Amino acid sequence: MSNIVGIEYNRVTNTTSTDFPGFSKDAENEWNVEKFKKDFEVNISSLDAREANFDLINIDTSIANAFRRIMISEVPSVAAEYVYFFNNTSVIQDEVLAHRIGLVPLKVDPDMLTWVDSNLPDDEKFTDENTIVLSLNVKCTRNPDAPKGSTDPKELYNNAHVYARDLKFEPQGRQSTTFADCPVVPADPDILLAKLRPGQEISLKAHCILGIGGDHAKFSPVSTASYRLLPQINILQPIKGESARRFQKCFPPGVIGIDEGSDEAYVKDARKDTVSREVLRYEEFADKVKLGRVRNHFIFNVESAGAMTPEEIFFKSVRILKNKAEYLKNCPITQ
Amino acid sequence: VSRDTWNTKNMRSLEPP
Amino acid sequence: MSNTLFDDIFQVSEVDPGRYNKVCRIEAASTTQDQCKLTLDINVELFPVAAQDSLTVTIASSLNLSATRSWRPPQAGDRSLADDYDYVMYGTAYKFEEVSKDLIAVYYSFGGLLMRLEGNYRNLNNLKQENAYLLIRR
Amino acid sequence: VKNNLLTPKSGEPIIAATQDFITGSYLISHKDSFYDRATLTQLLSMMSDGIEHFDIPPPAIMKPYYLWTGKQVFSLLIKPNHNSPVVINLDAKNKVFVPPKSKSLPNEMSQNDGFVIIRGSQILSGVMDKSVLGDGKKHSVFYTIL
Amino acid sequence: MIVPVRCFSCGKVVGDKWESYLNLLQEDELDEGTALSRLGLKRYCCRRMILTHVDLIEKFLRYNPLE
Amino acid sequence: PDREKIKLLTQATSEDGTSASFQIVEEDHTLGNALRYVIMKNPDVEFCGYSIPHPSENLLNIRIQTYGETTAVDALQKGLKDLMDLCDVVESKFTEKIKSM
Ligand SMILES: [Zn+2]
Repeated sequence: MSNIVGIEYNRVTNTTSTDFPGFSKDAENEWNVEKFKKDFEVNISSLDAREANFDLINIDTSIANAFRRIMISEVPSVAAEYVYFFNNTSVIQDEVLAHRIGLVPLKVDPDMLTWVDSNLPDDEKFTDENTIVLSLNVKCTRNPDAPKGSTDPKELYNNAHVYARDLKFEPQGRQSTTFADCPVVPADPDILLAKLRPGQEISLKAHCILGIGGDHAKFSPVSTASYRLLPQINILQPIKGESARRFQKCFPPGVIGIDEGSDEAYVKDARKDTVSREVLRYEEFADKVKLGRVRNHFIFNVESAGAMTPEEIFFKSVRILKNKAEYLKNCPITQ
Repeated sequence: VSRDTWNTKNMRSLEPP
Repeated sequence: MSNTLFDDIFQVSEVDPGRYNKVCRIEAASTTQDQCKLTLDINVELFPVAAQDSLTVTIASSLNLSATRSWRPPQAGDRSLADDYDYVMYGTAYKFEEVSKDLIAVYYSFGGLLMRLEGNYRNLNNLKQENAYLLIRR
Repeated sequence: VKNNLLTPKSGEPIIAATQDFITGSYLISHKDSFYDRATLTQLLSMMSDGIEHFDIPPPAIMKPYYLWTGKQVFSLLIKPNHNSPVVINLDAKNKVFVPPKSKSLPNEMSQNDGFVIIRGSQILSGVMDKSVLGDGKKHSVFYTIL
Repeated sequence: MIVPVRCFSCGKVVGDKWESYLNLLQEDELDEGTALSRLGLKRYCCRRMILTHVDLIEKFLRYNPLE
Repeated sequence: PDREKIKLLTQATSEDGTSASFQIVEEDHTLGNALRYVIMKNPDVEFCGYSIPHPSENLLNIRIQTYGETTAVDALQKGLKDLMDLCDVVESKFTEKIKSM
């Protein structure tokens, strides 16, 4: 047992932490930094402009899951909230178009907007520190030079497909200077917002405000933020010859390797392993292999929607956890 | 990548509305 | 010393997991006491038991030789029983029954892990009380 | 509802555990269920609203680890602390009860946890079944508490 | 009607991959599976969002009333 | 001075502290589970655990019971501070690794 999550053919064992005083007579594992500070490790496997893969090692499941939950549902992001239709003559209903525009992610960095206060009148609620205004003005006209038998609407008609790029930033007051170097643009500009035929027009502007993923999914800044426990494969007895190849076929191709000369099977990369327990259904490696998962080794994969970098999302999550802890500590307890 | 952005930038969005 | 209500060496006859993955009902006959049998449910994940091995089974009250009402573990450095024992459970003797003349069975429940102890002359040692620690060492 | 937990046609309890409640109770009271102190206290807090006092009993296993069984969890469910007056004594057969290995052996020595014994609100044997937490049985835990 | 902007389960943007998937199917033809894997749709939720979509808007536009 | 954030539930509080239920508004499993873990890593705490009484209410009742040494309020403050220190350590390690790479 002992920090390894047991992966069996019918059940999962040892999913709880058991690292607190009161678990045993030896009242060890009592909280102290300079012990967590020395044990804890961060290993960044990769870092991209939209995806981050990093390892949180020797941290608790509760803390790692707090980070994941905050990333998904508590890190703020800017999304369209109110869409004002001047004219929607297309076939898509206005409410559907508004939903799609809200689902479009904007490449506007937060901390450059202020949270909207709803305790104020609509005519004073939206400010320049508060809102991003994006306009969409697209009108479909039949292309007169359409090639013979050009069924494709792209050549048959002009502006027959509305894209997220068609949304244009309308700088308001300071926005003109604050967003001069970074004009608000859709993170994904090829999103097919709508498809129109000749005579159909779409004219709208959208008010994009800060929001919270827990409130509406459009405000969630991660396409997916999640972790997985590091898989552990223990080969208890030597497996060789052709049973070794059969053993190797029970894992993803680069997981375990075949030794040369030794001819035995050995674990080459347990990180590449999806825990499918395919080896646990064969009654010939039953006494030869032990599948597990390190309970406190987390492989975080953060994919940002496009507004911020995944490392910034993760740091914002840990800061949010710290800040709510600090706010609760400073709050006086009422009877 | 591999550059901090939180140290330089004031996290205004993390204030409580 | 005087806190031990029973103590014997048992030879384990059967260990069968009946639709269980970490608890086994061991059957153990006593050594030098031919009338003494033992049926015991044990977490074999914490204390693995095989067939035909020697077990020292000791029944003790007051293992350690506020009005907070919640059980508190003893201090780490406390000189107590269970230091010389691998596996310890705490339960209650909830039934005494006669199996024949000069032969009785005593039933303990260690949180649902049952134990049936069979013997003849223990009347001044085993009582129906919550204070009952069961200590097994190999 | 509290005054009509029994049907007047036979007196057997009719308000009782449904499917998932029965399954969760059985999985908790299953003999393989062991919980350390943190897991047990979280279970009790979920059992209450976090606004009930619980007197944590001594663990069923004291070495090498302090482990509580799920039957202790359900004993605390019945009687959370010393101030609660609910002292329940009950003998019941679970719906799947394979008899003990010998005809002479008592009913709680069943090969499976098929016989429930409760003494002083302390669950001593048996799983939390439908026959013990469901409707139509006058040996139910809730029928006895009522 | 039209391809949803995000996957229902993950929230990954799949509305910017519909036309690329169609072009992968038609121009330089691929299998649907490898065309989905080429676009980056690794998770089966994002895979089904594109694989099971029915583009009904192209059929609704045949009845455009303001030609 | 936010007096509506965390409240002591007096009906579920013992005499001379050492047992208390705290109701924290606008919190959920995120803070609840991390706080429960940290508080349980306190050697004086004998009982920690939170419950969200209803999904329709942004509410969180966290139950702390200690031995006679300290009080539940003391344990809760210590757990909050220790969570703060934990997040400090995680921030420092993450920033160092992001800078290095
Ligand atoms: Zn998806």
